[PDB]
Amino acid sequence: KNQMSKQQLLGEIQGFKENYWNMKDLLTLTNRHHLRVFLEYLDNICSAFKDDKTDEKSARAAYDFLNAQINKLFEDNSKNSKPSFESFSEDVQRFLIHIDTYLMKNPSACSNSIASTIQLLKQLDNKKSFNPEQSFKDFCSYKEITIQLLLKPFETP
Ligand code: NA
Repeated sequence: KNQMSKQQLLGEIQGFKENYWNMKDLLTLTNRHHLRVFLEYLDNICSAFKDDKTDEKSARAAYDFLNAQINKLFEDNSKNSKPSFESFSEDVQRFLIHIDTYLMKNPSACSNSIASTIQLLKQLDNKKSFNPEQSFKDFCSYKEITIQLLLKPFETP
């Protein structure tokens, strides 16, 4: 049923949230805080979907997107130094792919400001203008807020 597939996804998301919260002690203090924020977004997806304020395709697309960002948090948790440009460029490209995949699956989520932010993210991926400290801070800023903007449809629909 549509109602059974709905209960299936809510069950998946709850098991997913438990798995990662149960590992939060592996994370640095800062990364724990990022995990709490991402799990709040997962809660927003569940409640919006429970209340039929989003459909299953969109909810699952947002879940997939956050799944990737949560795993990247664990990936980065053993990194404290500034990234090489090679590592940085990989990170920017990967995040852009996750954005594009999400918008392909949930095209109602795009906005002018998300499109503009994609372009500013692309411009960071440029070795000639790369400033190891500033470029990384700017990437992390754009990434934090872009995740918030892409998930905003589930916050108070
Ligand atoms: Na949608």
